[PDB]
Amino acid sequence: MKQAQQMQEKMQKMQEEIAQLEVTGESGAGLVKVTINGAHNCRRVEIDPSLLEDDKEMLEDLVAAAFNDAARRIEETQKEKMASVSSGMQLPPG
Amino acid sequence: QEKMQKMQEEIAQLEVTGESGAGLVKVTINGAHNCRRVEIDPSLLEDDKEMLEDLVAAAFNDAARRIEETQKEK
Repeated sequence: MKQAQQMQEKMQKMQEEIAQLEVTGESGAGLVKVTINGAHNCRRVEIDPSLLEDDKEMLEDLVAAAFNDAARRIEETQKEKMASVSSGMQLPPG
Repeated sequence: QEKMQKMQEEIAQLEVTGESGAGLVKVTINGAHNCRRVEIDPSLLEDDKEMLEDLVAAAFNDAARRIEETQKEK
């Protein structure tokens, strides 16, 4: 606990680094973009004005596809942050 | 001390719908963060584009906060 607390509090700092990464998913090549952080909080949705005229249900599915594109991207980003932390030996050794 | 092999997986299959604007937008997701459906009220398409974008983000985040609340207690 001068040797087994600072695993748990190094763990917390790493959760915070992750939580702050972001990505931007898109559907229709950018007709909808969703920006989300490493804790799955949605920071920004952007919707092209051409989608508000017609097909509500088109707009709806493109929104959902954007979110799912952002979820896949954020999982990629997290996996790269785990690669980087581990290869970097960035934890207390043990 | 551990039974989370099968409890983060209960979360993962589970579905909540977040809402904003008092029901005007609803966003259904799972604990695996897949978005199943988005429902947007026709009134929002007229002129409030910035409003509509903020309400979408708020409904997703309501969903995400119910999923978090669900595994807070478990």
